[PDB]
Amino acid sequence: SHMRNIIVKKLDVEPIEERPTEIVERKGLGHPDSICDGIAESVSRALCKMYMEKFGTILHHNTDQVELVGGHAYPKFGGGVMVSPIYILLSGRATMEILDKEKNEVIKLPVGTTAVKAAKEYLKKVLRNVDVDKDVIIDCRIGQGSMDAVDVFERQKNEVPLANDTSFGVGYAPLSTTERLVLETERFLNSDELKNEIPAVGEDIKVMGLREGKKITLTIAMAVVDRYVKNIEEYKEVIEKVRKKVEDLAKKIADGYEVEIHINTADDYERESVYLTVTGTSAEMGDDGSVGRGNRVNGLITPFRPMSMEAASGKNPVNHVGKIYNILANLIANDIAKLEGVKECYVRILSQAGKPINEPKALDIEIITEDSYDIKDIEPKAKEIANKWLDNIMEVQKMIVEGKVTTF
Amino acid sequence: RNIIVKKLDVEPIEERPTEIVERKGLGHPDSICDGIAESVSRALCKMYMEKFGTILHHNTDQVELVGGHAYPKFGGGVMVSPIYILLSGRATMEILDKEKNEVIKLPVGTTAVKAAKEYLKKVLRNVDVDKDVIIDCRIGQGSMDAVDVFERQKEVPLANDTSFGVGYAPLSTTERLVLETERFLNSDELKNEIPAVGEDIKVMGLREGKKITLTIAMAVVDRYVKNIEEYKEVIEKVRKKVEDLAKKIADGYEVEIHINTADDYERESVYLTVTGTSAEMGDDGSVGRGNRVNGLITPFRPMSMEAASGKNPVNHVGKIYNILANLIANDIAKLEGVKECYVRILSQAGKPINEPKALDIEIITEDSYDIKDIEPKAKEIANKWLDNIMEVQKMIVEGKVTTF
Ligand SMILES: COc1cc(C[S@@+](CC[C@@H](N)C(=O)O)C[C@H]2O[C@@H](n3cnc4c(N)ncnc43)[C@H](O)[C@@H]2O)c([N+](=O)[O-])cc1OC
Ligand SMILES: [Mg+2]
Ligand SMILES: [Mg+2]
Ligand SMILES: [Mg+2]
Repeated sequence: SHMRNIIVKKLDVEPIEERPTEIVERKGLGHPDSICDGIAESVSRALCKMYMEKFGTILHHNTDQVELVGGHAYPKFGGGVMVSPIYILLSGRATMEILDKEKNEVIKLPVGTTAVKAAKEYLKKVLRNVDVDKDVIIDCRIGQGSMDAVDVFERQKNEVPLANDTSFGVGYAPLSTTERLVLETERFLNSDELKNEIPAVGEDIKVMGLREGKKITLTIAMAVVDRYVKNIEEYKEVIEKVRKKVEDLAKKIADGYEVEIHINTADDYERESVYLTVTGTSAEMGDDGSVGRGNRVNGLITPFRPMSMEAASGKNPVNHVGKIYNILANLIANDIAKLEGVKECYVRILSQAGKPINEPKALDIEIITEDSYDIKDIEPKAKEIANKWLDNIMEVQKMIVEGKVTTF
Repeated sequence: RNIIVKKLDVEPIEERPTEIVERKGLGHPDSICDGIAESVSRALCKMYMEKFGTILHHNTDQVELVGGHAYPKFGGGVMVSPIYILLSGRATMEILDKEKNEVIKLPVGTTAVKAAKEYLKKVLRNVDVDKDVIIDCRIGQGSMDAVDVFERQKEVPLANDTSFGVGYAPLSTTERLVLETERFLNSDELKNEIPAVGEDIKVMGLREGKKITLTIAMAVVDRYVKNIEEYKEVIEKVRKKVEDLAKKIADGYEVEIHINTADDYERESVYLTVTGTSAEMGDDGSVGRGNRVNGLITPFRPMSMEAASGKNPVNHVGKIYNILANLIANDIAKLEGVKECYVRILSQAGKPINEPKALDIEIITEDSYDIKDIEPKAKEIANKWLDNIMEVQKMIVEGKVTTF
């Protein structure tokens, strides 16, 4: 068969849980930076579908550039005022026109309209209390490039792309208790099920987890929607209702740790200086956002784990090696961590320029073994998983386009 | 104070088999955005100080660069579509005179737009700011809640948010090579000698064992190269200079230097620019996409995702703690017995900036040294810095530290 550049090594260090400290952050769906990542990736997905429908392949584009300018608002118990809309600028580049010299024809594609529509539909989905007709302006300066039909023909072969570069991706698994608690706290508080029970909870949620030994302090920033709280008393009730939900979640998935929960810690209840919003996001006035300043593709910010600085959101899922490798590294690590005997796993991938993207210069697998396991019994299974995913790298591309994996 | 010191027993970065490090130089679009953002904050600080004797709330850590278009040509090309730059962020836009019962507007927008143009003029020798660039401004008023926290103790300020900064020391050989290569090639002395060198220089260092491969993407300014031959001569002249640098600071390593590797001499298709930045080529930028405050991008080191550039130097811990962690790590690495030091600092929103929720220190010890002998010394350093935390603000305002 085929031999790739895969390295497996035993990593003989303390695993993450046994280290004394951990810090983990997540910017939730309605956080201005996360809004920008989500729009960036939504626009790419929409363009991919546009290209697939017309040509049966995906053409060059990158929409990993989105700027969110905070609006103007005046929150008030019982329902505040949205004064000036949130301004969002879409940027990047996308293939717009195909020049066919053989036929005497030009094909033009709906790049700008597709982008603006995709952005608006994304905001509609995730921001329950934002009226996208009146509360948002979506502007577009996405570059519109041209391309020869003959190069479209080549792309329609849908062969495995060549790496154009020496690029790097890194991932790991499993998530620690603290990581899982931070991730699932945000996910739960932004789930439809919680919203329906406590509509006052906005989507701009930020969760910080500090572990000291076996004590996890969770600090939650949570935008409250002011039409659902008539006074400071009802605001407090919302905080305490959430505090209890999060307590129950901590019992469910971090049993055995001491968990301490703090919510909206900059509040001053008595002065009524609290985290009230009209729309459920501080994008309405308090804060601004842009792409690549938040969660990594695993959904977390983790200064005790290796992190890539590349912004995956909005990059071409068909040719951008960095995006594909950071996602792939995460997927491979996740499967290797499910193997019997693996306590902890790191996967690093480095491309070989001029070579197919599933023929990397190096793919390094670091494994912390459980007690009484031999790295050499695990290695064959681990290499098989890595080779499985590399064989199916085009499947990964498809998963990105269909939104089956996360970019933030 | 919540200071925590731990021994860290892992392989030191220099001894690991592989290292990858990157620096986005001054004229790279992402770095243009970081530097503009910080320029705007510095100018607003000065304006607020002039009018009120104090810095008012702002955070202009938002700048979006939309690439323009150009037509490079040997001996000098021309710009075709202007680079569009949007200044954004929060700022104190107005003051309420409760006596007159009138709103008074502050010159935020004029100050911001001028600061941005002056910064661009500083870093891009060959840009024409009247023709090649559009600078727009949509900075807006921040929420009153954040303004109150800002004012409550702006003696020792309260932390604006719950965030963390990170820093480490010392730099590895590969990190220093990458950092100093960019700094040298964008030094005034070098560009005076080789004016064909544009400021958009991206340097990536890949170490494998004792081999360091340096990949450089360097914009060449087309008014200073009359033909393809002169272009080649610039490449080889820069190459020689970097070789000499690598002999100085990477002694004992095999260093390969690769410059502008996508060049196609057969088709005369090379990295030529009119302005010295890829921003003219449709490439985009925004803030916090690039270097950390130590000037580097390092996936083999801890990083904070906070973007220091443009954040206010009074109470934004995303700026202050990233600088502070670097200062602390640097001093601890000086200690005999410390091989590597990692510092992570976490705030709690509303608490004084010199009362972090956690100030976390990890130390890889030199062989045979006891962390027990080191711990007290490390703690003292961290406490000394927390005692002197207003020096951070002062160093930042005086322009004595970098934010990227
Ligand atoms: C942590 O405290 C507070 C923290 C913040 C920080 S937000 C950004 C700071 C910056 N854009 C600024 O100009 O102030 C950044 C993020 O913090 C969250 N946030 C916004 N308002 C908040 C609030 N009232 N309380 C807690 N978190 C909030 C939200 O997720 C935002 O994206 C604010 N604030 O700027 O109005 C204001 C607070 O209030 C003192
Ligand atoms: Mg942000
Ligand atoms: Mg970039
Ligand atoms: Mg931050």
